[PDB]
Amino acid sequence: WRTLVGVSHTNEEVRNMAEEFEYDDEPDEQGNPKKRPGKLSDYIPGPYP
Amino acid sequence: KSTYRTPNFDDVLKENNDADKGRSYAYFMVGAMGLLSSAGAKSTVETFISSMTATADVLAMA
Repeated sequence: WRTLVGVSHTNEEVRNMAEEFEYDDEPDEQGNPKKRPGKLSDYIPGPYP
Repeated sequence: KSTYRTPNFDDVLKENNDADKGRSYAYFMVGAMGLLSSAGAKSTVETFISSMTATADVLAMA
């Protein structure tokens, strides 16, 4: 996501684009899986698992 | 032919042989070489050294 900033989009625009997807996070204090919205350091996700 | 008779060098010689003028001309052409080569050496060592600095992905996690 960070490679689109300053090339075809604005920083504030790419952040909104990434936040519409979900990524695996660190497990909580009990060890269960968690999810979080995307960041600029993430990669563009694909349609199939 | 006597060895005291030097051959003809007329068509390769300068018609005005000045020491100061003819030396400044030659040293200015080697200084131009040494100026550009010294500039190109800086761009070579900088290219290799800078590749050892933090990558794009590492810098994203600061």
